[PDB]
Amino acid sequence: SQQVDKIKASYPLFLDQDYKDMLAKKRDGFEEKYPQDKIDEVFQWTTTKEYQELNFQREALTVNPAKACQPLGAVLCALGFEKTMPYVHGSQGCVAYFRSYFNRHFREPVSCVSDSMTEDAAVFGGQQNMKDGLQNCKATYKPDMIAVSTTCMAEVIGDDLNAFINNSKKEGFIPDEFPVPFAHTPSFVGSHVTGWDNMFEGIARYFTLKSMDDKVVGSNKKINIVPGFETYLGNFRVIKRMLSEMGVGYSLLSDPEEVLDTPADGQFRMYAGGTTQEEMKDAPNALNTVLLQPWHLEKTKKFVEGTWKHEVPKLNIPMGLDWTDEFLMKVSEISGQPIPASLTKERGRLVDMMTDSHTWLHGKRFALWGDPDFVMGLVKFLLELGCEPVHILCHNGNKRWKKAVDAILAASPYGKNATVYIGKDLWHLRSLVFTDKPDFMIGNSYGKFIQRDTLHKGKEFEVPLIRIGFPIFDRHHLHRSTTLGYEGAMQILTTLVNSILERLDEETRGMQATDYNHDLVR
Amino acid sequence: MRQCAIYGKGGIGKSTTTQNLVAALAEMGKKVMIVGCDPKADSTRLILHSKAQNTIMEMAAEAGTVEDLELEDVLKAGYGGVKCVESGGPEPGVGCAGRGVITAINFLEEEGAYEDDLDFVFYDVLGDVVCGGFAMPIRENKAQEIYIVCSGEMMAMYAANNISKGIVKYANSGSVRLGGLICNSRNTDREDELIIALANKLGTQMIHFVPRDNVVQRAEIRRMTVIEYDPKAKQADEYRALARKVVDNKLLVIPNPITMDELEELLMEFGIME
Amino acid sequence: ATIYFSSPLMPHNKKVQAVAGKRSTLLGVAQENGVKIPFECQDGNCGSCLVKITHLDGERIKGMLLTDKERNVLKSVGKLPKSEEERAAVRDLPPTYRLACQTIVTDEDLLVEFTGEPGGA
Amino acid sequence: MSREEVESLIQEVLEVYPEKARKDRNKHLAVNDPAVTQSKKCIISNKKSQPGLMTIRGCAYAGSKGVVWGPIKDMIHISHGPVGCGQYSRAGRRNYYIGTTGVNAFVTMNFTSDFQEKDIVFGGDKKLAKLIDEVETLFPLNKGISVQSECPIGLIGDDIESVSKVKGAELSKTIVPVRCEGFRGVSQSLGHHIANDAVRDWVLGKRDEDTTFASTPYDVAIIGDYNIGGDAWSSRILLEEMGLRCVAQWSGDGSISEIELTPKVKLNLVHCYRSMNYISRHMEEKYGIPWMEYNFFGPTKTIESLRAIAAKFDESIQKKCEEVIAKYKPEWEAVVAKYRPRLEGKRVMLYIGGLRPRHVIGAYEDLGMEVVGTGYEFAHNDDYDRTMKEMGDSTLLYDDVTGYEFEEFVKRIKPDLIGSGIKEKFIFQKMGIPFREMHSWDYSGPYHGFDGFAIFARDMDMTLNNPCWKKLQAPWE
Ligand SMILES: Nc1ncnc2c1ncn2[C@@H]1O[C@H](COP(=O)(O)OP(=O)(O)O)[C@@H](O)[C@H]1O
Ligand code: ICS
Ligand code: CLF
Ligand code: SF4
Ligand code: FES
Ligand SMILES: [Fe+3]
Ligand SMILES: [Mg+2]
Repeated sequence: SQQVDKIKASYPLFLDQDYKDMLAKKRDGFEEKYPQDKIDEVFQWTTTKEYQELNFQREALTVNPAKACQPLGAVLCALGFEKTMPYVHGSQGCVAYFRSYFNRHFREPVSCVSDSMTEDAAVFGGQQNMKDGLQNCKATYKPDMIAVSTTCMAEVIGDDLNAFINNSKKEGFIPDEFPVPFAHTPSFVGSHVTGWDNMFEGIARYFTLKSMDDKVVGSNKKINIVPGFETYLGNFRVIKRMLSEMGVGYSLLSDPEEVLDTPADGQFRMYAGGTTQEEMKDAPNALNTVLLQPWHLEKTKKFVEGTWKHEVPKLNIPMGLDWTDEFLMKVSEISGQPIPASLTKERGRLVDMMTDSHTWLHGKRFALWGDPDFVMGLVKFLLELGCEPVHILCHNGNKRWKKAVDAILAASPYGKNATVYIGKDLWHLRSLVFTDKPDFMIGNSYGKFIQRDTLHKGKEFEVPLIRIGFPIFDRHHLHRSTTLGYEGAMQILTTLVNSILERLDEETRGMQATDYNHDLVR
Repeated sequence: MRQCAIYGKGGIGKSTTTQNLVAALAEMGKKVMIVGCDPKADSTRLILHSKAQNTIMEMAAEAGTVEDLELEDVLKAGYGGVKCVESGGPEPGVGCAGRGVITAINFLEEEGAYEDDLDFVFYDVLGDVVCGGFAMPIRENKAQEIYIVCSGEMMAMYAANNISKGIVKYANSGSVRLGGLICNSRNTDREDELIIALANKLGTQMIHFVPRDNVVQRAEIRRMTVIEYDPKAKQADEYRALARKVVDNKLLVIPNPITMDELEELLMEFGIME
Repeated sequence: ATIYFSSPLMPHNKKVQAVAGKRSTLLGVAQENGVKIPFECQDGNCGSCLVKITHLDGERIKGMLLTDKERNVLKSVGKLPKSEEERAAVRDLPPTYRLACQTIVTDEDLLVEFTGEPGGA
Repeated sequence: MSREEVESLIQEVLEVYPEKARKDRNKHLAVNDPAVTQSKKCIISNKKSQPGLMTIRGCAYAGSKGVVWGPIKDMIHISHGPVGCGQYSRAGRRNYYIGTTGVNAFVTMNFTSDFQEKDIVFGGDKKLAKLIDEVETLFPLNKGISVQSECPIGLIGDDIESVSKVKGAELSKTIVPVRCEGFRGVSQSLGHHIANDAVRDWVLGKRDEDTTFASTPYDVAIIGDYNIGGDAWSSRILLEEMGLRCVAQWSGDGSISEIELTPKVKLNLVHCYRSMNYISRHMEEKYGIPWMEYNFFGPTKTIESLRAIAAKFDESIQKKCEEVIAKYKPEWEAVVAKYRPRLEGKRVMLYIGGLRPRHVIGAYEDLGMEVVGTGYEFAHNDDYDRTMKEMGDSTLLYDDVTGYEFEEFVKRIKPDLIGSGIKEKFIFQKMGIPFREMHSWDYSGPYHGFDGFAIFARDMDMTLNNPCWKKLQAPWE
């Protein structure tokens, strides 16, 4: 039954009495559902601490992973180039899933192609698939360069990329002068950030390996910026603005903001902006090269140090106050350009914000997860805010990263009750937040279910989720936010303090029960 | 629309006599089809004037598969009346050597190259061993009439006997019948009445006895048929006569296979072998 | 998966258990088990490994993809009737004839016959 | 209209492709002729996608785990292999259900084997066994386990059948090993077939002895309804109001007990013929269970299917069906009266996976829209024979359409509404053309029955007649 005036969505149409009766009949008749008290008992058992001990004894089962395979990062890195297409030498399912994932996250068109092999190539290799895919892509979508990544199956079959590409260019399939950089991206090693790093290193090696005779460091008076795996266009914007406000010649490399954000004006642009090929060819002439995310840019670090002869600074990712200041120090000392007064005013605005919101930010307990450098930046910023990070998880973090985060936690008196986990998944976070309740979690959309679980135990045990990281699916246009720099710290502080105040307002809204604290001014 | 096939030992002038028969058939207002199943693609050399016709399977493999093959790319009409197609063969030791005939003929019916303008279709099949693709035109009843090329050499007779056994085995499947025997002549004594006697004991008729002549080698250097080279040559008139008896041949019989010993007895009684 | 290899060349049909879904095809399981099926190419075009496949357990029939190369080679030998082609194209059902180097092992019991001759008599 | 314009359009679109791609793609575009019964002479389907053409098809793992096995709630599904495959398929499909997550239901959770380099080098059989044991210890309530193989499992040659049998014997639990490697098959159709075969060869055979269930001359099993946004619940309440008893639901809100009890059902109602025709055929052959296709999209199709459904039982079911029709008539009459004038005359093109292009033409036509173009990613020839009649003359039909192609046809045709997936929603939304997600109902629904028909009409009026579509061009341009 549906009233024409009040058309009703599935919620709450399925809350009608007749639908409830039919669902009850089905469950009692044919689902053979276990008794409800048994379900509640098992839920309470999963809440308990011995279940946490059993959960931490896991070595073969991963429940709710917080990472993606390398070709996703490879595609994200490849999309950062001008008139460029990502070509994943593998099965079409991989490309379909990457495109669906990025369409869900960024809510913008994403272009990616594959050779879509089958049993034929599984038994006899996919050299022919390479040839047809390359020539078809060139004839159809007219790119200026095709960046080739690989899936798991192409790596397992031992498919090499250089030989097949050379044979395709030799047999007249594609022009011999067409830039076609490649990289090996196995899905069983590392995570998406490692794939981004591999793709970037492959492109840099294709473009700047056979022409190192005439390259002189510092010739063009320019700095190279490598952003790494980034899903925040605002980070690119703040980097560009901060460097432009400082009067420094900068070369952002693999930057996809222009293609990941295009104006709707009646026509669809498959290609939009990007780093030109000359910029990569002119990269070794730069004075230096800084990496925005060092802990997932190690292979490209080795390449840039051993080939471009650039003294890469030991810089941490520009989140918070201290590390942004260090980044500005390094940029100033490399370029020789003094810090403008506008940056000082913005930093002072940050200090004013932290002073204003310290009365609420202090003493709060946070469980956070995400990519390693994002996680470490958030931990540092929380430590500068008087917060108390209780549960730190990085699914794709190594032992050295754990040692570094341990060192940074030992440097502040607010890291006393902090524990760092690597190789853990979101089920371990659910167990941790159930046994040792934090005040909030900081993570992507996948944690929203954990909150739900807490809400079953009770309102006093429910812990809310603030969405920072990747991927964010249940909120719209939050990918536009800024995280790095003073502006990013500004936005993070605003979001955190507003979530805290919203939680307090929701708790103190009971009428004649808890509304005595429902203050107008906070 | 009659379909015929040259069966016989290699090197007995199958391709050359066949092609001269085609040249003779072209001029009296007849449109004819030529395809050669010989692994060497020399069955269409003289008509097409090409150095070597690109066979069906070579450019099918280069183009990926036979689906991506165009009829016009293999259906070349060197002369106006006649078109020329080559079946081809695999590399030695790579599968059965007759599947090229399978693919060629299947593609030919698939694209319908047998439509509304055919008077004769003529195939040149290697008759040394009848098996797989070589035995195929006997089997699916594609070639109604079969003609055997032979000489005075004993292996030619043995090959003709194997052809007779093959057609006898598949007589009930269709209208595959032996239309006669044609025998080229080497410079050896007591030849024509020999093949006449083989036909007599075979239950079949002797079509024509084509001799060895000098004009053939000159045509080979020329890469045009004798009738196209020298229409006044006596060999050209011989080929024309052969063609007109092929067109005017009426009897098509079920052959009788002949044992080894009786063949040997004929061979000793003629003295071709001791 | 159980495989039963039968041939006039073999005095006795050989039974042996195989792992379903291995990247190595029935060609591999033929080589490791001392059964000789003529093999004459590494690109799957010769067709000399043509074999008769029978699924004894009719209920346990597994869908599979008949690739274009196997389809065209089966046309080249001629062991592909029109009805079998249409059935494989629509219902994704295996044909009676297969190529040993292009057939994947499925989790069931199978009987494979050959004459020891290359595909095409 | 303008059929000549259509084939000239497809000629002018196909020129950019090379000779191989052009020749192959020319077989996959056609102009509909309703008089054609065998589509094999007009359209070619179920073929491999041309490499490097931005295809939309998925993998067999998507067709099996993300489509068939996933909706089942009381079983735990293990993505055997690397991490990306399950992660990109985690809760991306709105197969609704009732239950508690992590305790008795595990639909929206990701179980993966977490393969690494040593797992590829040495094997994953022992790791799979340890994982099964750990699943049993961490999750006692679950009724069963399925193991969905991914590309590396098939490529490295692990024996998941043997470990499944051994662990099932040891723990007295149903373990279903399914081989849905992404390279297997050209699209999700082989994933559907593999999932169906695994269901047939494990669950159906798991119990044949039981007869303890009390049957009724009115047992009907829903087949191929995945409760996308609640579709299966609306279909089920419509069925139960008619006087039947729904025993099994495959697989949205589907339970393993219903799957096992399904062979004790008098009549099978197949919703998605493509995804679940194999099991229907196997059931009809073995248990002698009659099955038939029904459509619940739009009032006309719903009424026709309901009448045909009641035609297979006694007169009481027919009387109840007439009562239900009379009861629900005014609701959809009012919906039509409200929304048809705003919706009359608009032209729409569609592109959905399988049987959805043909199922929803009735709903579009009831509201005054007409379909000018349609097609499928992975439908076979039988679906095309079924759908040629339902489309008007001189309309567009396409299979495995590419991004460039689809963009050119939409540019030339210029429709008013387009229904397709997420991967095209934003490439078409920037061209100023309204677009509806036809897979997930755009986080809305359901669309089945009259209750879902109301949602369908509301959403379509909402999307098509929106002010935002009038402001794509700047006033100073
Ligand atoms: N009437 C003839 N006079 C002279 N030589 C001939 C005659 N017919 C055939 N030959 C010779 O027989 C040889 C066989 O040629 P061809 O037919 O191409 O090979 P095959 O007999 O194996 O098909 C040729 O080199 C040709 O010179
Ligand atoms: S199962 Fe199939 S792609 Fe038949 S894989 Fe896909 S819930 Fe589509 S056109 Mo998503 S063959 Fe169902 C489908 Fe249709 S997931 Fe749903 S909408 S009716
Ligand atoms: S076609 Fe299908 S979905 Fe694709 S991989 Fe293959 S089974 Fe899977 Fe998952 S893990 Fe990542 S995304 Fe692939 S590259 Fe290796
Ligand atoms: S049938 Fe004849 S052509 Fe074929 S492989 Fe055997 S001997 Fe060779
Ligand atoms: S070995 Fe040649 S086709 Fe199998
Ligand atoms: Fe957008
Ligand atoms: Mg010759």
